[PDB]
Amino acid sequence: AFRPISVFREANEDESGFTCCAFSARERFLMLGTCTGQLKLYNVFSGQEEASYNCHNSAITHLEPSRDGSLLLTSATWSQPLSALWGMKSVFDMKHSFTEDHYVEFSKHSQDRVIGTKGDIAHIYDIQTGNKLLTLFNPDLANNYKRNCATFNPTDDLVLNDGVLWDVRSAQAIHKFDKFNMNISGVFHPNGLEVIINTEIWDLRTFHLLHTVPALDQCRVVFNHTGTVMYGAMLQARMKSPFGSSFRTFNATDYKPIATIDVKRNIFDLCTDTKDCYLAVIENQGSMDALNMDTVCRLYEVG
Ligand SMILES: Cn1cc(-c2[nH]cc(C(=O)N[C@@H](CC(N)=O)c3ccc(F)c(Cl)c3)c2-c2ccc(Cl)cc2F)cn1
Repeated sequence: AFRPISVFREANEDESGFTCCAFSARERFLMLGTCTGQLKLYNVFSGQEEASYNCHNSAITHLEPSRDGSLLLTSATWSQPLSALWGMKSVFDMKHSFTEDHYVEFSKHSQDRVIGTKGDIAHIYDIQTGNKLLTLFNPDLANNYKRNCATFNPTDDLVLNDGVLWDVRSAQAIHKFDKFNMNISGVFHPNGLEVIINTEIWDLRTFHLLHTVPALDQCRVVFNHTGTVMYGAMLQARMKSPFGSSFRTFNATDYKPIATIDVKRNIFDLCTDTKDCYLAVIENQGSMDALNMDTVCRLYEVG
């Protein structure tokens, strides 16, 4: 049972503009991006704003803090640069930018690289220099997914871009996964053994199709930190809500559905705390069908 614990909004704004979230390295504090390009730090229990920083001149779509608390990735809608890396030690400052990448992620084991996505193209950057180390795109193997998002595997040896598996060291495509949908390009399971591409679950070693999970169709997915639960929310077909009003949970060990939660409001983002005690969900109290952006963050205790 996802038990509500707290609710809060962007303080003292006529219309609340939270768009995305991630827990900080400090217990009790959530980082939220906003539709005017700010980063906010909030106490999730009191609902009070602690700090605000200026990141972009357009809506933040997504953000990701490094596990060590030293760095932050942000992505925006229209800005130049589209994505950026921020230092959060001593002073909040821009370390590097990624001008044309509309989505960025850290590498997973050692967080020394950033992978950015531009359409069906992946770009790998060094955190220290900001230099682009690699561009990954093979015209012969492209799936041309419409909502592609390039990603590292748990040990940072492989990248999945546009449904193509790349060996990062050789910068060579080693396998193209067959196309079953127009949009979703896929993620690695944290177990290191499986690739989840829309409804298809592939074995990474043999490239065999292991399972079909129809309820994952058109979903973005995130796992809890401990890798026991997978959350999926279906994309929707100024910033409109990326998701509909529902999310689904699955057992990460066997892909069996656990719960389907309809929050009856469009969802902008979802995350868990580092101890996987809580779920924070950004939900629009209004609707952009009426051009009303007025989001809240809802905090739930996971059952
Ligand atoms: C205007 N705009 C908003 C987005 C966006 N916002 C949140 C996104 C996003 O992907 N959020 C992740 C979690 C995370 N923070 O990584 C998520 C995963 C499972 C879910 F059930 C839910 Cl509700 C969200 C995303 C998102 C959606 C699609 C893609 Cl391909 C990439 C994204 F980052 C993107 N554009």
